[PDB]
Amino acid sequence: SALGKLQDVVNQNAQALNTLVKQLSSNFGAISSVLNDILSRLDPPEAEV
Amino acid sequence: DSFVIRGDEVRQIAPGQTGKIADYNYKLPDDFTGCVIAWNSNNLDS
Repeated sequence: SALGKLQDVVNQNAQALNTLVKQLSSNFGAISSVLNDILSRLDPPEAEV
Repeated sequence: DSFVIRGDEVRQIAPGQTGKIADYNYKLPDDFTGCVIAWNSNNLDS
């Protein structure tokens, strides 16, 4: 732990990328988080919404 | 676009609809459309 200054930078970069990837499963109020399923079972009007 | 149709089937003359007419007789694009008009014709058709 004599190189904390460098390790923090690596960790923060990794944390930012990990959170960004995780965000893809968020619903954001949608019916479902997966585009393929909303489209596969919904009419174009509501599917588009 | 002029045509005669069954009374109950009028509900299918719209965007975002499914059914017999929507699929095999008359489909509307998902876009603006001027106006939909209709009137009864018992005095002249039946």
